[PDB]
Parts: sequence; C-alpha cells; structure tokens
Amino acid sequence: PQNDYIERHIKQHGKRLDHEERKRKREARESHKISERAQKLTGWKGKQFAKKRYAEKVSMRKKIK
Amino acid sequence: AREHFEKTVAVDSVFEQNEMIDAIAVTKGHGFEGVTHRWGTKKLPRKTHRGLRKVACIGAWHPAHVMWSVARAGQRGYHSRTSINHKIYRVGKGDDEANGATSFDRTKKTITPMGGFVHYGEIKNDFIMVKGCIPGNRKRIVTLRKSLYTNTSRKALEEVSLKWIDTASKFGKGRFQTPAEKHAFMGTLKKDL
Amino acid sequence: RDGVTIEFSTNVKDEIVLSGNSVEDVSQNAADLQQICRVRNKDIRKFLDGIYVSHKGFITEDL
Amino acid sequence: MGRYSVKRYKTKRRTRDLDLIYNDLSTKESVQKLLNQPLDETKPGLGQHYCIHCAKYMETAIALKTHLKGKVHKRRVKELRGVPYTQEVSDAAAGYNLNKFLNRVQEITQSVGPEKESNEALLKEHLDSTL
Amino acid sequence: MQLSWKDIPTVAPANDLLDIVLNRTQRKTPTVIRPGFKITRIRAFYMRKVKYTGEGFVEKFEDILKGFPNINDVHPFHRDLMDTLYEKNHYKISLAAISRAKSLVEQVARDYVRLLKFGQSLFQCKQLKRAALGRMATIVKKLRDPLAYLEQVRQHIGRLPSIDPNTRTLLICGYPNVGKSSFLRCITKSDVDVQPYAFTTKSLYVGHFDYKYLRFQAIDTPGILDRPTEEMNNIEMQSIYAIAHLRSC
Amino acid sequence: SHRKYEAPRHGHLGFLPRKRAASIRARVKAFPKDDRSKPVALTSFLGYKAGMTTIVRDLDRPGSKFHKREVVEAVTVVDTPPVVVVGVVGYVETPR
Amino acid sequence: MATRTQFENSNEIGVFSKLTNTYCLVAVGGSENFYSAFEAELGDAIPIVHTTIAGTRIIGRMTAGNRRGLLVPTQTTDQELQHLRNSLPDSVKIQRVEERLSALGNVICCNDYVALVHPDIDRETEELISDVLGVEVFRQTISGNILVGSYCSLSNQGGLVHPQTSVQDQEELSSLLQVPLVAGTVNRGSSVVGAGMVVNDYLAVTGLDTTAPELSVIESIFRLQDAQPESISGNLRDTLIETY
Amino acid sequence: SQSRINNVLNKIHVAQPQARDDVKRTPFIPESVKNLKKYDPEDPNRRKLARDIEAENGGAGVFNVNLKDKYLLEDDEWKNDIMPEILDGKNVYDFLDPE
Amino acid sequence: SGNGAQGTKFRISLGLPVGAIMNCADNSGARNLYIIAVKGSGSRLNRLPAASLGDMVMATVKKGKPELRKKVMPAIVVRQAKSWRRRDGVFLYFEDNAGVIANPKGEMKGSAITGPVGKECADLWPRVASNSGVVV
Amino acid sequence: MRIYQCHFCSSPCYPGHGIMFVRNDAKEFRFCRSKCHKAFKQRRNPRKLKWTKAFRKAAGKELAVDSTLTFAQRRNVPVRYNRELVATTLKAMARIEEIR
Ligand SMILES: [Mg+2]
Ligand SMILES: [Zn+2]
Ligand SMILES: [Zn+2]
Repeated sequence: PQNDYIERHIKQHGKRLDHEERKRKREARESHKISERAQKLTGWKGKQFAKKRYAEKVSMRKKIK
Repeated sequence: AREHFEKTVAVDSVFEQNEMIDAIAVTKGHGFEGVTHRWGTKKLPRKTHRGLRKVACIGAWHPAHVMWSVARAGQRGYHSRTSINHKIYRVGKGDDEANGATSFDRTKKTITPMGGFVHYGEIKNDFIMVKGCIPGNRKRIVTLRKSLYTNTSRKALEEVSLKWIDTASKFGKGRFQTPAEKHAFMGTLKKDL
Repeated sequence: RDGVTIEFSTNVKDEIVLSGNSVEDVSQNAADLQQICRVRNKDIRKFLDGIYVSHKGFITEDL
Repeated sequence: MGRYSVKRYKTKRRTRDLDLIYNDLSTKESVQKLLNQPLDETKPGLGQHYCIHCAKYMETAIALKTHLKGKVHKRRVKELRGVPYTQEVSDAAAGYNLNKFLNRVQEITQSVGPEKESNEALLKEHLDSTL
Repeated sequence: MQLSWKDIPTVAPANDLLDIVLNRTQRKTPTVIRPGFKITRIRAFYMRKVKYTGEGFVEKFEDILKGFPNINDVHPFHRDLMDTLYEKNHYKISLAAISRAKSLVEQVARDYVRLLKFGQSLFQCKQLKRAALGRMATIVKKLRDPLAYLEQVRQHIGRLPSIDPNTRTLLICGYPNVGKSSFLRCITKSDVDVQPYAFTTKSLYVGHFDYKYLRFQAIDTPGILDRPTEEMNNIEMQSIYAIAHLRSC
Repeated sequence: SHRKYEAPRHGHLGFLPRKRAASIRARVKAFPKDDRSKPVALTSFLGYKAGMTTIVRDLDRPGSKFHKREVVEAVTVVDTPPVVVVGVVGYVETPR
Repeated sequence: MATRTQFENSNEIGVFSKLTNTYCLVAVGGSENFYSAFEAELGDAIPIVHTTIAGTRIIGRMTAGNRRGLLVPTQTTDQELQHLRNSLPDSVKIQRVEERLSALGNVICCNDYVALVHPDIDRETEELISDVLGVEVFRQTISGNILVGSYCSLSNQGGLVHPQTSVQDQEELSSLLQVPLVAGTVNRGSSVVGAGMVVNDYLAVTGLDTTAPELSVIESIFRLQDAQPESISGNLRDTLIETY
Repeated sequence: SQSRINNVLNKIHVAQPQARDDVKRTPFIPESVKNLKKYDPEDPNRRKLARDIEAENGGAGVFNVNLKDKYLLEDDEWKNDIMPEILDGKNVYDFLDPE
Repeated sequence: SGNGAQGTKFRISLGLPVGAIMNCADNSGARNLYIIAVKGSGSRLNRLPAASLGDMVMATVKKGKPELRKKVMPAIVVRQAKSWRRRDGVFLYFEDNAGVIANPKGEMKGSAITGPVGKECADLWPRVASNSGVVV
Repeated sequence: MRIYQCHFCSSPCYPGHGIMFVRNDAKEFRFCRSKCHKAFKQRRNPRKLKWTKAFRKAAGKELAVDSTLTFAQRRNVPVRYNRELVATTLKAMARIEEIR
C-alpha cells in the first residue's frame, strides 16, 4: 500500500520463478479449450458463446481489410 | 476356546477403565402412540374439528397416495438401538467389599443404593459403571462391543478419577448414604428403646 | 515413487535433485512435490514462495 | 402445588424477607430513613405512609389507623420477637459452628433485643404523634 | 469517512454491467409461464421481472454513488489534491451522470409497471417486457465512457496514501536527485526508491516515526523545478499544495 | 407453490420401519476388524441394566473451562456377572 | 518495566491477576503464555501460583491483599484454599471473610501500609483487615466512584485514578495515602484502571493497547525505571498537553 | 484555547502527600528480585519458560499442567498424596486443626 | 459470541424470551429494559429467540430518563431467576430479572452495579466483573 | 465438596441434590428437597414446625450444649498439610461420633 506497491515489488522480486511457462502454456492450451468449450456449454451459454465468437470473426475481418 | 469350554470369563478381563465402549439394547415400549409424541409435530391449536393432536394436511392431488415420509400414528418404543462412545468410569469387583468408596472417600460402602435399586435388588456381582444413559430400561439385557476402530479424539484419552459416588435411595428423595447416618442423625428412636 | 532417487544439492544452495530411469516416475514425482506447496487464497503476485522446477537434464552429462 | 400457592407465592410476587426488616428494626438510622422517604412517582403513597413490620406503603394515613388496629399487623409484631432464624441458627441445630451461635444469642439478648424493643417504643409514639 | 477510501466496492465496463443484471434476472426470477394460464398471473409474471430488473441497476449504482467520497466538502487538502489527479471537472460530471442515469431507470421501471396492468394477451405483455429492458439497455450502453473512467479512479484511489492534516507532520523538500529519498528511508521504515535521476518519485510518500512518545508522520515530495508557476506539472503540483495546506515544519 | 417457509423435517428418516423389535435381545450388527497379529481378544460382552446414579468428579480436560475443577454428571450401572463359554461357530465367506 | 501482555486476547490484566511485592496469582485458562509472561519478568524470585476462585477465572477482583496477607471471599472451596496455603510460604496469612459484598478487588484497594475500602463494608471486616494486613483503614470514595479497587491502582511509590477525578479529590486523598496521585487513563483510555493493570514496588504490567504515552505516565508515578521521581512529568509536559 | 488547559492540568500537576505523620514507610523489594538476572530472549543459556514445556510434550490445547510439584512442603514425598475431604458425613475440613 | 465475550459461552437454561421486561441493574438511570432481540440466537420456524444469563441482547427502555429512551441499545443479563444448573452440582436462581447496558465491545455505560451478579455471567464479561460489587 | 446443611430441613445436602436460592442480599439458601424449598416460599417457621431439627434443638428435645458438638468449626486458616495430622483426624472423627 500507499502507492503502486506491486510494480515496486516486481522491480525488486519479480513475478515468480515459474511465471513465463505458466503464461506460455495457457496460451498453448488455449486453442484446445475454445474448441472444447464450443462443443460443451449447453443451455444458452453456448448461445452467449457463439455471438461472442462471431464477434471476433467480424472484428478480425475488419482489421485485415 | 478349546480350553475355555465350560470355563467362565471375568469382566475386567475384557475391558478396563477409561475405555470408550458402546451399548446396544432394546428400548422401552410405550405401546401404540399418538403421532405428536411419536414424531414431535406442532399441535393444531384448540377445538379444531375432528381432533387437534394430529397432522392436518397430508397430500395433494399428485401423487394420489400417502407418501411414505408423512409420520403417521403407531408404535413408539421397543426398538433396537445402537449407541456409541460411552465411557467406562468404574470397573469395581463385586466380591471386593467397599466398592462405593474411592481413595478419596474411604467410607466403606457398596454401590447398592439404600433400599436397593428401584425394581431391582442389590449389586452382588462385579459391575460396570459408565456415564451417559444406555438405551433401554431397567431389568433388561444390554450388549457391549468395543468401539469398532480407533475412534479416538482426545475425549477418548482422558483418565478420570471418581471423586465421590452417590448411593442414597432413589425411591423418593434420598438423603443419607449409609444407614449409619440415618441411624446417626435421627438419634435414637421409640422402637429402639 | 519407485526407482527414483532424491538427493539434497550440496555446494549450491537451496536446490533439490531428482533422478531416475523413467520419465514419468520422475516428472510426476517432481510435479507432485510442487503441487503440494501451492499458495492458497492469497494474491500470487506479491507472494512468490514455493518449490519450482528449475532445470531439466540428463544423468549423463556429458553425453 | 395448587393454584393459590402458585399465584400468591411466585418468585416474581415476593414479600420482603424478615431478616432485612429485622435489620431495619436494629438501629436508629434505619428508623429515620424509613420515615423520611422523599417523594416517588410510582410508590402508592408517593413514598409516604410506609409501615416497617408490614413492609407496605399505604395510600393515606387513614389506612394506617386501620392497619395498626388490625389482626394482620399484630400477626407481624408477634412474628419479629424471637431470634430471627438466620442460616447460623439452621446449621447449629445440625451441630455445626456453635461458637458463632452462642455469640449471637448473647447479642440479641444484650444489645439488639432491648434496642429493638426501644425502637418499637419510639414507633408507637411517633406514629401516634400524627394519627 | 476520511483518509484513503480503499473500500469502494468495484465496477464493471458497461456490457458486463448489463450482462450481470440481466443474467441475475434470468436466474433469480421464475421463467416458465404459458399462454393458457390465467391472465392475472401473466401480468404478475412480467411485472415481477420488470420490477426486479429495475432494482438491480439501482442498487449497484447506489453502491457507486455512496462509494466515492464526493470530492467537495471533504477537506481542502484532499479536495484539491484529487483534482490534480482526477480533474474535479471530469470527476463530478461522471458521478452526476450516474444519478441522472439511475433516476431514468426508476422512471422507466415505474411506467412500464404501470402500463403493464392493462395488458390483454401474452404476446402484448411480452413485447412490453423486451421493450422495457431495451430502454434500460440503451441507458447502460450510453453510459460506457464514464464507467471506464471510474474503473481507473477506483484502482488508483485505494493505492493512495492517507495523511492526516491535523497531526504533527513534517515536509521533506529539495530538488530532484538531491538525497531526500535515502534520508527518508533512514529516518523511518518506509519504501522509497532512491534512484539518481530526477523524476523518479511521482507521488507522495508517507513514513511514520516517533519522538517523545508522539506519533509523527513524514511526507516526501517529488520535487519542484524553477518553472515560473503558471505552467507547471501535475507531478509537481502535488508538491505545492502539501506545502500550502498543511500545518508543518 | 413453494412452501413459503422452509423448516427441517420432523424426525429422522433413517430409523424406519419404526416397528416392534424382533426380540428382547438386539442382534449385534458389526464386529470390529481383525488384525491377525494381536493376541487373542474377546470382542464384546453383555450384561443387565440397573442404574442411573450420580457421580461427582474432577475434570482434567486441558482446554475446557472446567479444567482442574469439579463436575458432577450422571452414570449408568450395568450388572455384570461372569460369563461362561459353551460353544464355537465358524463361518465361511461365500460369494453369497 | 511497563510490560504489555494480553490474556488470550484480553487487555484487562488486573482482572485476571493479582500481584504484590512477594507473590503473583494467575488463572488457569487455556495456555501458559500468560504465566510465562510473569515467568520472564519475575524469575523464580517470588512464588507465582496458578489458582481459581470459586472455579472462576476472575481472580484479580475476587481477592485482595498485600505482601503480608491475602483475603478471599466466602465462596472459596476448600480445595482452592488448601491449595493456596500449600503454595504460599508462611509469611502470608490467608482467610476467608464473609459479607454481603463479595468481590474484594472491587471493595478494597490497598498496599503494604494503608488500605482504602468501600464505605458500606461491615465493621467486623474493618476490624479484621487491620489485623490481617496490618495496614491503615479508611472509608473513602474516589470522586464519587464507590468502588475503590476498579477505579484506583496503588503502590508504595504512587497511585493512579480514573480521569474524571477532580484535583480537589486528589489533593485530599493523597494526604490519606501519602503517595503522589495522578489523574490518568489506560489501554486506549479505559477509565477503569484497576481492571486494566497490575503494579507493585518493582513491576507494572498492562495491556497491549496501553499507548506509549500512557506507558510513560505509568512508568512515571510508580517509578519503575531508576529513577523517575515524577520530575519527568516535567519532561512530559509537552506530550500530555499536546495529548489532551 | 484555555477552556482546555484546566482539564488537562488535572492530569499534569500531581497531588502531593504533605507528609502527615511520624510514621516511616518503605517500599519493600526483596533482594532476590534485585539479584535476579535479566531475561535475554535470544539467549542460549536461560530459564526454561513453561511455554516450552507446554510445547515440548506438548502443545497449547493438549498439555496437562501438573498443578502440584510447585509448592512448599516439609518433605517432598507427600506432594502427590490425596486429601480425603470426606470421612462419613460431617466432612473433614471442619474438623482438622493443630492440636 | 461475536464481540466482547471472552471464553466460550456455556450452556445454561434459557430464561427470558423476547418481549420480557427486566429490571435495570446499574446506576445508568433507567428502570426497566424491554428485550427485543438476542444476538447469537438460533433460527427455527415459530421458535422464539430467548435469552439467559450473560447473553448480549438488544433492548429498549420503558421507564427512565427520556434521553435514554426511544432507542435500542445493547445489554447483558446478570440475574435470571429461572433456575439453571451449576456443573458443580446445585441448581440456583435469583430473585428477579435484570441486566446492565454497555457498548457492543462490552464496556459499561453504567458506573456501578447494584444488586448481586451471577457468577457464570461474571466470567464472560470483565467490564461487568469490573463494576461488580457482589459476584454470586 | 462442602457437604452442606439444609437451611430449613437442617439436614445434610449432598451435591446434585436441592436448590440454592440467592436473595438480592446475596446469601445462600440451600435446600435438601423441594418439600422444604416450597416451605420457604410459603414462609413458614421452622422454630414452630416440629419435624425439623431447629425445633428439636429449641424445644428442649435432642441435646445441644455438649463438648462433642463443639468441633465443627468452619475454619479460616488452611494450615499447611502435614500428612500425619490427617492420620489422627480420621481416627478422631471415628472416635468422636461414638461419644456423641
Ligand atoms: Mg526522482
Ligand atoms: Zn404494618
Ligand atoms: Zn421439606
């Protein structure tokens, strides 16, 4: 406390030992989980899922264009 | 057990003090019993038509049967019960006179209350003194396994020291432990002399 | 686990050394030891502590 | 057990315990303070008109002339004559602490008794001084 | 209350704030009726959603509008110092928008409740409910930009230090890179970066020490440049008002 | 309809059918396990209930507020003659 | 020698403890962190005794005494009372005393030399105490607070009263006890001082939440560190004026 | 302020005895306290501090203090004996005495 | 328990239920207290909250100083007169119903307590035990 | 244990029997049984009622003034526990009760 204490604490101690791969492997597992969830998640969360999923497809096509 | 044929077994050869045991017996038949005291249901208030000491609503249209969990009238008592974790306080040997005394008390006395027990005579054999309340009524037979497993909290560790045992009469309000005090504290009477 | 050896690292501080013939009987026995010191119900950015896999290697060294 | 002994003697509805009143009859300070008694809201005689033996407030002094010429108040004067039966009396009968029992018998004989007689002589005059 | 209002609950960006309440209505209230039911229950069904939705927007907003310490009439030290961080112009207008936003929702709620009792069909009343929540939704979609603002004040304000104006305080001034940092760590148990370039510290630092059994608090400053006082920086501006407001050596 | 005031069920459901017991002597359901390393031990025993008397004692329970302090409680007494052995029955584990 | 301690979380040290020049008494609840706190200070130099009174933990107020003797109420069991006489060496007289009033630590506050009492104590006790403790007896209230033990702490060096005490009270009352007297507080300003802390000729023990200004005040009057002969109230002028 | 300084001066200016008698009064401290060494917490070689005994058996909510073994007797043999406290009614403590 | 109570509250028989006037036993200036809420209570369908000795309650004043009236305030029961049990064997009960009033930490508003105080309450609250003249 | 005497029964009261009543004056009124405790509430007179011992001691019945009844002092000095004094007193109270 009393100012941005974490970013000081990072700048003396740093983020953990195993912070990189834990960051890295969740990105690696990510393309499985999205494909997993889209074949899971019944009952309107999928209906909430697909409309979110459709939005990133729209948005990427807008960026690429 | 080949050699123990026709041989008898003392009780203190099966347990000792400070042991959790557990008591099973049959419990105190009260015949055909009203629902309210059979189950603990709130009473309908007063002068309710067709009785007040029962349950009013008992079903709906569906299902069109009385369900099995609706607490009807019937038998209360005389059921086989299993009651665990009771603790042995005293294994006194009935051949030894002055069982009722301790190291603390040293007034030479039996465990037998004055007048004997109620609906029961006097302790002449060895006995087991256990706290709590065994399911079942007097003059009935009980059974004592031992704890089935290490059932051992720190409650089941502590080694008690009985400080004093009551042995006054229970047939009314007992007021003396031996007949010596009752012969003492009254003083000498008419039919004495 | 069976057939894995564990020694405390001399001459380099605060390190532990696990070694065996199986892959999985090491790595699971490695991973179980760092899942057991998990920090619970805290912020993980301020608290760093735990046991971590530092390095993967061979028992030969050199080839 | 029955209705009367309950609804007269509940723990809520309690009288005032003869020893305390016997202590009120002990010395002159308790005499004076139980005759002064400044004004209360709740007390029936607004504080005033308080008999001591019969621990009771009266509405008006007319009730006192009735009360002192009543068999009720004479039933209470005959009550407070002897040694007032404390726990000391109850246990010395069992043969326990006779030495404290002998002293208080001497003290009610010597000190308190005729003082309690003399205090009651004052209450006869000082209440007849009004009535 | 005073001094470093850490406990202002939280807030979400607007689409989630919408999504929270609507999913709270879909889960908490019942959800199954039929055309063939009695009309009174049908109106009683859709009334119950429109009411229960209406409080959810309100009670969250009431947690916000109770939350933030309402900059004016707080204390003139703190009152000025937050504007140097948060723009007392941009501050008040955001929260004033929310009370404008709240009161519209209760207004929308009470109308569509009042309209709903004259519904005659399932189909009519259903179309009123969707219309009711949509005009609620249009309000919250409108509210996007001030909500994202109040995220970042809330995370920042709990990380502010608390000073007391009245106590025995003392000020630590000097140029940047002077030696005022390492001094402060020497006088008190406090966590100050000591790096020898100029604008390292950008906010106030508070340490405590004791003398003659009395609580003292030290206050660090960032530093001032020459900079003829018309144009100055907000990082420098924090330095000034500490000297201005506070009773201190 | 949804009961408007939840309240826990009257009476335990576990003890059904609440009927008259089949004997005056309850059959022992489960004996303790059998460590085959120990010396030979008799696992249970039986007696006659005749009791409910009262014991004062001191409590040595470190942690409770009555530690090193006198506490009365009630005990039961069960009359206990010696018991004599007459028979031995073995049992065979079947898949039945 | 002002020492902060808690009883299990409690700052009310004087409730759970009785301390004289020659002995110390603690309750028996829970764990012996509290007993160890007096172990750390006193060494083995005085007997420190676990006890109960009526099986209750609150022994700093049921009892009263000094280094010469010690008094206990009527409700003391024979087990408890035998346990004390076994514990304490034979310079100490022990006696159960009977009254209406029960808690001696509220009725009586005292030292080795002069005892203050509640004004409505019976006369034979007032006879008895001067025989037991060998002290001077005075029927006296502190500022109208009728309890002398809760609302005052005593020593041979000095004494401490509740902060609502008038100077007019202190001036008279100090002439009775012949020690300097201080209007003071304790334990973040609890007005009851006798429940708050214990003190003797050479140790003072208070709660954790007794503030460091308050500690210095207690250290001043009871003169723990050598020497603080109240002249260092002349030093703490700048504190207490700024404090109050 | 000066509506404050009077209420503080109660706590500032102490009362004084005026010394009222020929009677001499001394604060008594036994020399056993005075000759006692201080307690180093980080000492190798110090008194055992019955915290530690309670832990070394042990633990907080588990350890049994012997209330005995620390009190004065003529011989250390009868530390562990049990007071009878009841011979046949009329209990003991009312009867025992010297002589 | 919650705040203030030191040690484990111990089982005794519940004397006073809600809506039971009891006396005011300190020197605060009230006469009677009107119990309306008992903290630490159970929750059971149609079962009344009830209190007993040494239980923190929420209550109001009927008779007394009007400044003290109009407002609920915390109180601790000190005399019960429904007979509870002492675990060292006896039952016992006082003459009446009374309690004294304090802050939720437990520091007394009243300076001194008239009447005797129950033992079992007295262990639980030291500020009660501070201002106590007669325990038991 | 203290084993008491009934305030109205004048009989001994074992623990776990009977009720103490506590006055506002806060002295202890124990009872052997509810027979006498109800008799206290109805406020009778044991010096007038026959069957308690307070009568029989006061009536000139069962003797009161005797040296064997002088040894039941409730003492207030707990002195010191020599174990050998206990060996005397256990033989003493056996001797005393015969003489009474
Ligand atoms: Mg910088
Ligand atoms: Zn009258
Ligand atoms: Zn009777």
